[PDB]
Amino acid sequence: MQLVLAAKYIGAGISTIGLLGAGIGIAIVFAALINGVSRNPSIKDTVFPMAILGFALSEATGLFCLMVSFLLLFG
Amino acid sequence: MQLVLAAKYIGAGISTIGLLGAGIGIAIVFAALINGVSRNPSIKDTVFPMAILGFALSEATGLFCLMVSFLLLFG
Amino acid sequence: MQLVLAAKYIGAGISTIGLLGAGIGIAIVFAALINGVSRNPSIKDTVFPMAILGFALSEATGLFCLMVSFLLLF
Amino acid sequence: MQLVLAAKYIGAGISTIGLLGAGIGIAIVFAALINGVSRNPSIKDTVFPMAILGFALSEATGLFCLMVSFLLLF
Amino acid sequence: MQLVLAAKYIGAGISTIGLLGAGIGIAIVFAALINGVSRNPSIKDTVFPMAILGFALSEATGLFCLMVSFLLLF
Amino acid sequence: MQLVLAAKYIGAGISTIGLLGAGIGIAIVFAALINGVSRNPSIKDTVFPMAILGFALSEATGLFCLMVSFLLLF
Amino acid sequence: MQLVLAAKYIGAGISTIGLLGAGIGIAIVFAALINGVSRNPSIKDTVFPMAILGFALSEATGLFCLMVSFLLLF
Amino acid sequence: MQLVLAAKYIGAGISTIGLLGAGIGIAIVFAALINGVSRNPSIKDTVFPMAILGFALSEATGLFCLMVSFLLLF
Amino acid sequence: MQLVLAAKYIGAGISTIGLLGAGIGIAIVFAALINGVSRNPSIKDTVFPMAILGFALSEATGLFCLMVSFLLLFG
Amino acid sequence: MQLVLAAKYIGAGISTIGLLGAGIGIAIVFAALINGVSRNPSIKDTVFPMAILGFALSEATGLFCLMVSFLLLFG
Ligand SMILES: CC[C@H]1/C=C/C=C/C[C@@H](C)[C@H](O)[C@H](C)C(=O)[C@@H](C)[C@H](O)[C@@H](C)C(=O)[C@@H](C)[C@H](O)[C@@H](C)/C=C/C(=O)O[C@@H]2[C@H](C)[C@H](CC1)O[C@]1(CC[C@H](C)[C@H](C[C@@H](C)O)O1)[C@H]2C
Ligand SMILES: CC[C@H]1/C=C/C=C/C[C@@H](C)[C@H](O)[C@H](C)C(=O)[C@@H](C)[C@H](O)[C@@H](C)C(=O)[C@@H](C)[C@H](O)[C@@H](C)/C=C/C(=O)O[C@@H]2[C@H](C)[C@H](CC1)O[C@]1(CC[C@H](C)[C@H](C[C@@H](C)O)O1)[C@H]2C
Ligand SMILES: CC[C@H]1/C=C/C=C/C[C@@H](C)[C@H](O)[C@H](C)C(=O)[C@@H](C)[C@H](O)[C@@H](C)C(=O)[C@@H](C)[C@H](O)[C@@H](C)/C=C/C(=O)O[C@@H]2[C@H](C)[C@H](CC1)O[C@]1(CC[C@H](C)[C@H](C[C@@H](C)O)O1)[C@H]2C
Ligand SMILES: CC[C@H]1/C=C/C=C/C[C@@H](C)[C@H](O)[C@H](C)C(=O)[C@@H](C)[C@H](O)[C@@H](C)C(=O)[C@@H](C)[C@H](O)[C@@H](C)/C=C/C(=O)O[C@@H]2[C@H](C)[C@H](CC1)O[C@]1(CC[C@H](C)[C@H](C[C@@H](C)O)O1)[C@H]2C
Ligand SMILES: CC[C@H]1/C=C/C=C/C[C@@H](C)[C@H](O)[C@H](C)C(=O)[C@@H](C)[C@H](O)[C@@H](C)C(=O)[C@@H](C)[C@H](O)[C@@H](C)/C=C/C(=O)O[C@@H]2[C@H](C)[C@H](CC1)O[C@]1(CC[C@H](C)[C@H](C[C@@H](C)O)O1)[C@H]2C
Ligand SMILES: CC[C@H]1/C=C/C=C/C[C@@H](C)[C@H](O)[C@H](C)C(=O)[C@@H](C)[C@H](O)[C@@H](C)C(=O)[C@@H](C)[C@H](O)[C@@H](C)/C=C/C(=O)O[C@@H]2[C@H](C)[C@H](CC1)O[C@]1(CC[C@H](C)[C@H](C[C@@H](C)O)O1)[C@H]2C
Ligand SMILES: CC[C@H]1/C=C/C=C/C[C@@H](C)[C@H](O)[C@H](C)C(=O)[C@@H](C)[C@H](O)[C@@H](C)C(=O)[C@@H](C)[C@H](O)[C@@H](C)/C=C/C(=O)O[C@@H]2[C@H](C)[C@H](CC1)O[C@]1(CC[C@H](C)[C@H](C[C@@H](C)O)O1)[C@H]2C
Ligand SMILES: CC[C@H]1/C=C/C=C/C[C@@H](C)[C@H](O)[C@H](C)C(=O)[C@@H](C)[C@H](O)[C@@H](C)C(=O)[C@@H](C)[C@H](O)[C@@H](C)/C=C/C(=O)O[C@@H]2[C@H](C)[C@H](CC1)O[C@]1(CC[C@H](C)[C@H](C[C@@H](C)O)O1)[C@H]2C
Repeated sequence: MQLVLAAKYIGAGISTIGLLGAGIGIAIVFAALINGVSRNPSIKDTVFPMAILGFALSEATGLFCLMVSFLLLFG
Repeated sequence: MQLVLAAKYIGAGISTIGLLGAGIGIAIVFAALINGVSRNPSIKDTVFPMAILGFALSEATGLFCLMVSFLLLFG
Repeated sequence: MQLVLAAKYIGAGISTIGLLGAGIGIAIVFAALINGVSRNPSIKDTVFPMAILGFALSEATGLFCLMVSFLLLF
Repeated sequence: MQLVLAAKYIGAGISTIGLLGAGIGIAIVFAALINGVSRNPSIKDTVFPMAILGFALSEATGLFCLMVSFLLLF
Repeated sequence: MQLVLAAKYIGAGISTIGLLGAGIGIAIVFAALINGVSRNPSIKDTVFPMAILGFALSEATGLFCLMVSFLLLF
Repeated sequence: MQLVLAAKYIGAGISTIGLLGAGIGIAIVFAALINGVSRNPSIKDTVFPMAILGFALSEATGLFCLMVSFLLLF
Repeated sequence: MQLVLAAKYIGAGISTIGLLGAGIGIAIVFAALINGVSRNPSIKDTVFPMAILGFALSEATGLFCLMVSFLLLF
Repeated sequence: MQLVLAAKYIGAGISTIGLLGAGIGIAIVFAALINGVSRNPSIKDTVFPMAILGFALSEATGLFCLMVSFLLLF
Repeated sequence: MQLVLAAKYIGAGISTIGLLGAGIGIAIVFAALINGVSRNPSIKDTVFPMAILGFALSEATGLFCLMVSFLLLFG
Repeated sequence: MQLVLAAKYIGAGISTIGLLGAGIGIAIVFAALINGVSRNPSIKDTVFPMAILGFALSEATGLFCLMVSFLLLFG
């Protein structure tokens, strides 16, 4: 069992790597929101909900990584 | 049976790394949606369904990673 | 036989890393489609089958990863 | 128990890798804010709250990594 | 020989990683095709064969990875 | 305890990897400052503090990596 | 000798990773050729030889990787 | 003591990976300087000290990697 | 000595990773050559030697990786 | 003495990975030089010395990797 526990711990750590994707992706979405509103202020009310949807969908990939991490850590 | 279990757990953590791809990719699609709508608001109803398609296709690559991850963790 | 079986399962996990390329590449294609249509709506019918071809070819690289992953798993 | 201890230290180091996404992502947000303001100074007040939200959400991904890190260390 | 067979299976999984390069590259080429055609529809017949060549050459890098991978698996 | 000490030293090296994110991020912010000022010199006093904030926030992600690294080394 | 054999198989898989640079690099070259031609069809004959040179030099990096790979396998 | 010493040397190698961030980030800063000057020559004296600040701050992240590498080596 | 030889072989394989940098960098330089000449044909004779210098300098990073690889393989 | 030597050799291969950074970075600088000269040929004598500086600074990060690599291989 020392070997299995050790594996859960290294695996939990590895499972967080993919969070770099959400980190960068979330930022890409908000960068486009900022550049889109700067170029066309009147479009704000239209593109802001799209940025929220995009954030949420990118963020969810990170959710899936963290879920696995916690399953290894505790489950 | 120790060694095999330990391998399943390390392998499961490694399987989540690919999700970073869907995390960046989902964001790339929504950035384009936002930038395209900002430049040409009239195109919104044409490009929004394209963004949905692109996001789902990108997301599915991530699904494949998480599928292998779950096959390892439980299967 | 445990060590070999263990190696199969580590290998199957590693074999999915490459799917990040399709995740990004599929998105790159659709981004080009959206921006190309927004700039020139009249071109939509010409570039749409191009985006479908480009995404399917990109996705295929990731499927070859998954194939090796399943060869290792099963 | 020395093996499990060793594993926690290795895992804690690995758990910091994902913070590179936050370091890059925060910068992407601030780059857009700077370029957006330079192109249209008058939009500053409108886009600044968006940059705060975007950087906060991007940085959160790095906090989750560090949270796993500190769970393993302590 | 549990060591040798284990090495073949882990080696085979590692060998698929580079396929991410084709996944991204193929997409980069098709994105430029799409953006090129949107900007200048009349150039379609000229740039399309160029995109086919580019995709082919980028895809081949992936083929080589898969070849080393299959060598190790069999 | 040769295993535990070995794990601390390998863990510490792995913990510096994420500093690449700050290295790239800091540069992204200063590049936008430079491009922003070149395009609109009059905005310099407005965007400069924004670049300082952005650099600070991106650099902090690196600080955290170095902190885990130093924890493991000592 | 089984350990050294195992190592050659692992090393051969690792040696294919660098081919992702070729897959991306070839695509970058063809993207520029497509966009360059779309913007200025009349330059085609001048830039095409440049794209051949650039892709050949980029692909060479992947051949060196594969060369190391095949040295380890055979 | 061999296993610990071995871990120090593996760790020292791993500790250099992060220097790729400064390699890229320094280049990002100079790229912005060149393009900003080419577009607006008159701004050179304003943006040059910005590029020096930005590069030195980016480089520093890599130096912290090297520091950990030398702590491990010596 | 089995352990040292095995290490030379895995190390030689690892030492090729950095060649992805030359692969991408060379391509970046030639992409700029192509885009620069397309936008301004008259600058060709001026930017072409710069592209060669840039190719050579990027390429040399790859040289250094391969040199280490061959030192491990044979030296 | 086996184990330590083996570690020096694996560590030396790992130390070259960072060179990918200088490989891309050198290329980024020369791409900007080419694009800037193409847009404004008159600026060549001003931006060429900047490219040299940027390339040398980027290259030096790679030098640091190769330095650790050589310290491991021989030192
Ligand atoms: C399922 C995918 C995501 C769902 C998104 C839904 C978006 C719709 C939208 C209206 C959204 O609710 C808004 C934009 C929002 O995020 C609200 C709730 C936040 O309070 C925003 C505005 C906010 O201010 C942020 C900056 C807040 O201050 C900080 C503390 C939160 C950051 C954060 O990342 O929270 C996440 C995120 C919402 C994250 C988002 C999940 O949820 C949390 C909570 C549950 C787990 C732990 C996940 C793990 C995860 C890996 O994805 O993190 C929580 C913990
Ligand atoms: C075939 C692959 C994808 C399918 C896409 C289909 C797209 C069509 C389109 C109409 C889409 O269904 C719409 C826009 C949609 O996403 C719906 C379901 C959402 O509820 C939208 C409206 C929404 O509000 C989202 C953004 C919501 O705010 C937050 C909380 C959802 C986050 C999320 O990550 O959802 C995903 C995603 C849809 C993700 C998308 C899967 O599905 C989920 C649910 C099923 C598993 C658990 C997957 C795991 C996966 C790895 O593949 O994650 C779930 C978990
Ligand atoms: C500097 C090194 C590169 C040489 C480039 C030379 C470029 C000149 C240019 C005129 C080029 O030859 C043209 C574009 C070209 O590739 C011709 C021959 C092809 O017919 C093109 C048009 C073509 O249709 C391709 C897509 C063909 O259909 C498919 C099957 C081949 C793809 C491919 O990537 O091949 C490579 C590549 C040329 C690859 C590129 C190597 O070479 C091949 C063939 C030679 C050996 C066998 C190497 C080693 C090897 C073991 O990886 O692989 C081969 C295998
Ligand atoms: C380096 C040589 C490449 C050749 C390129 C040739 C280009 C010419 C061009 C006219 C081409 O024939 C056209 C566009 C084409 O691909 C045809 C055959 C396809 O049917 C197109 C139209 C198509 O619809 C695709 C998307 C099809 O729907 C799906 C199922 C195929 C996806 C796919 O990735 O195929 C590859 C690819 C052609 C791939 C291309 C290899 O070949 C396949 C089969 C052989 C091995 C197993 C490779 C593995 C590889 C890692 O490189 O996958 C096959 C399996
Ligand atoms: C969603 C999660 C993020 C919260 C963001 C909140 C944003 C709102 C916004 C007004 C923000 O608070 C502003 C810009 C801000 O950061 C203020 C407080 C700072 O004073 C800014 C202006 C500042 O000067 C920075 C550069 C300061 O000088 C330096 C020392 C701090 C940098 C830094 O990155 O701090 C982080 C970050 C805010 C980091 C970001 C977390 O929070 C800190 C502080 C709280 C705990 C301790 C966490 C956990 C932690 C263990 O990594 O780290 C801290 C540690
Ligand atoms: C997250 C908190 C960050 C704080 C940001 C504060 C920004 C405010 C801003 C006005 C700042 O004070 C100015 C621009 C500044 O950096 C001053 C102090 C410098 O002297 C500037 C002008 C300077 O010339 C730099 C390039 C100096 O020449 C060189 C030797 C310093 C490089 C460097 O990277 O310093 C860092 C950084 C400020 C770094 C910044 C941390 O702090 C140092 C010292 C503390 C630890 C060891 C960190 C480790 C880190 C991984 O995060 O490195 C120190 C060592
Ligand atoms: C020191 C750094 C580089 C020096 C560059 C000098 C550039 C000046 C410029 C005039 C240059 O000589 C020209 C552009 C050039 O490359 C000539 C020689 C080539 O013949 C070009 C035009 C050419 O056609 C290429 C596509 C040729 O067809 C193919 C077969 C060669 C590809 C290649 O990568 O060669 C390299 C490269 C020149 C490479 C370049 C080294 O050298 C080689 C030979 C020595 C070792 C084995 C290195 C290893 C390396 C990792 O860098 O590979 C050789 C093997
Ligand atoms: C401080 C770090 C850098 C110093 C840069 C100084 C720049 C000032 C500028 C005047 C520069 O010296 C000029 C442009 C220059 O590069 C000279 C020396 C070259 O001979 C130029 C003109 C040239 O023709 C080059 C492109 C030539 O075609 C090819 C064959 C050289 C390739 C090459 O990689 O050189 C490098 C580089 C200059 C590289 C640059 C080091 O140096 C070399 C030689 C010393 C070791 C072996 C390093 C290892 C390193 C990891 O750092 O590689 C050598 C090996």
